[PDB]
Amino acid sequence: NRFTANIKGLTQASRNANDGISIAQTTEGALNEINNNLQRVRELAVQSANS
Amino acid sequence: NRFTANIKGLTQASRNANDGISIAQTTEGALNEINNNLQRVRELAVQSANS
Repeated sequence: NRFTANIKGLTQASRNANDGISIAQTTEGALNEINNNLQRVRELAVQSANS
Repeated sequence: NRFTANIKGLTQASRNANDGISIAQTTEGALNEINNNLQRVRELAVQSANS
């Protein structure tokens, strides 16, 4: 009985962990978009600096 | 990420620098015209000097 419980818990635990990776990837997409927007802002600031 | 930022900044920086050269050339055209006007004035002064 103990082994069955562990096996169930491990698989389910494994099944939830994939979800954590998915959440990280989702955050990364948004973060990547933010970074892209930021790169443009820095370039614009450099252009803006000239007298 | 750092390299991308530098590359963006360098290109944009390079793009603004050409503009500096353009401004120098524009000033030089005006300056050249002023110099041409001045050359005539000096010659006129020399002509004017005679008794």
